[PDB]
Amino acid sequence: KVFERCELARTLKRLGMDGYRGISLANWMCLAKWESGYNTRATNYNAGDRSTDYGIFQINSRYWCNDGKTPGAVNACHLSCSALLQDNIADAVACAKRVVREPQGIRAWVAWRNRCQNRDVRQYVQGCGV
Ligand SMILES: *[C@@H]1O[C@H](CO)[C@@H](O[C@@H]2O[C@H](CO)[C@H](O)[C@H](O)[C@H]2O)[C@H](O)[C@H]1NC(C)=O
Repeated sequence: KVFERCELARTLKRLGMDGYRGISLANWMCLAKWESGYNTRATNYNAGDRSTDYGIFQINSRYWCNDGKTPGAVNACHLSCSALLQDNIADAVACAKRVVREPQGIRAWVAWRNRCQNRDVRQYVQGCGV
C-alpha cells in the first residue's frame, strides 16, 4: 500500500512515534519518504551482502527480521520479514522502535542522514493536523 503523506503522519502519531526516543514525527516522515516513497511493499535486495531491506522503513534481514535466506541474520525484532510487507504497519513500527534503541539510533537509515539530517523537515507533516 502507498500511504498518502498526512495519512501516514496520523497513522504514525496513533502508534506513538512522535517524539519516540526523542525523534520527531517530521523526522520519521522524511525517512519513510526517502526509504520507500511510503510504500509498504518496497523491497531492496543487496546482491553484495545477500540481504534485503523490507517495507515502508526498509528494515534489514541481516539484523532485524528473518526471511530465511540471509547469512548471519540475528532477527532482533523477532518477526518474519513478510510482516514488514503488510498494509498494516503496526509491526514495521514496533520493529523501527527496536532499531532506534541501538547506539546509532536513527543513523541506521542512511537515507535519513543523506536527506533529513540538518535540513528543514517540518514540511513532511505540515497540514496533516498532527
Ligand atoms: C542497515 O544496515 C546497517 C549495517 O550496514 C545496520 O547497522 C548496524 O545495525 C546493527 C544492529 O545490531 C548494529 O547496530 C551495528 O552497529 C550497525 O552498524 C542498520 O541497522 C540497518 N538499517 C536498517 C533500517 O535495518
